[PDB]
Amino acid sequence: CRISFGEVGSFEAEVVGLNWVSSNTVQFLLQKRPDECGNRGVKFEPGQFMDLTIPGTDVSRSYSPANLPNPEGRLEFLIRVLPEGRFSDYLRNDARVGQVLSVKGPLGVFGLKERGMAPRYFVAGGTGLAPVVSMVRQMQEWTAPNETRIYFGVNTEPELFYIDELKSLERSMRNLTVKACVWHPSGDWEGEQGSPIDALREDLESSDANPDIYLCGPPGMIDAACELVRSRGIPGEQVFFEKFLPSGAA
Ligand SMILES: Cc1cc2c(cc1C)N(C[C@H](O)[C@H](O)[C@H](O)COP(=O)(O)OP(=O)(O)OC[C@H]1O[C@@H](n3cnc4c(N)ncnc43)[C@H](O)[C@@H]1O)c1[nH]c(=O)[nH]c(=O)c1N2
Repeated sequence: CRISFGEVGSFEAEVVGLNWVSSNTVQFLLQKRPDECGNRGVKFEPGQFMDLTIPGTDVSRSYSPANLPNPEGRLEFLIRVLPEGRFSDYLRNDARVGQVLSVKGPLGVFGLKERGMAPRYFVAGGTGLAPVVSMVRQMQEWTAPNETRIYFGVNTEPELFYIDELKSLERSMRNLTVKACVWHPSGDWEGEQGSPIDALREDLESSDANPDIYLCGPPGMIDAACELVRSRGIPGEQVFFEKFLPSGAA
């Protein structure tokens, strides 16, 4: 018998998916038990989030997964993997489609909180915004048909994408605003638009980000964005920041 002595809030997922959507990005779909397979019953949650190890080891980390508004069970994560790295090699050498991985983390992902009807900006750094984009659409389809602003950024871009996806959101409706990050990096960029988040610093000084500010990505957008706010003055009420994946956030 395997090890078992204290497991409250864990689920079982069968590795069947695991497709490479981008150069250093992959969408893993696991379904093997009630939670993210067939008995979890989804309906669009605040970016569901848990804690799991590649093969269940115990030295990985927590990742906010997303299924979609549908009572079934399908978790899809956007992990930034780098060929020859440390997780991408182990992902294909220990996370193939012939195994079982249990996810443990009856928790949520706090980063973007809409006040109902107000211009809010959510800047996600990277592709791990999968949960971000999921929760984003939920607000618009919920009762947030107002001005919903979203900030998307990463590296050079040739390795990333989803620009048209959010762009369509802006083209769709609800006073949407899409931010164009990246300048000329390559996948190691702390921030968004070429610069030390200086642009956002001025935005506070101007007007368009304060009431509700959502930050998703590296801890930098948290350190710098939080600094500009305290340095300038831009007093916010529904402002929130989250630390996910490497560089890509303010
Ligand atoms: C609530 C919450 C929510 C999340 C997360 C945590 C928490 C608490 N995380 C973090 C989570 O731990 C996640 O699984 C890891 O940070 C992913 O790192 P790997 O272990 O996959 O590293 P991995 O070993 O794969 O390391 C990736 C490496 O790839 C290289 N690289 C990155 N981008 C590149 C590019 N464009 N071009 C070339 N090389 C590049 C870099 O050198 C980088 O260090 C996350 N993580 C995540 O990725 N997405 C998410 O959505 C979330 N969400």
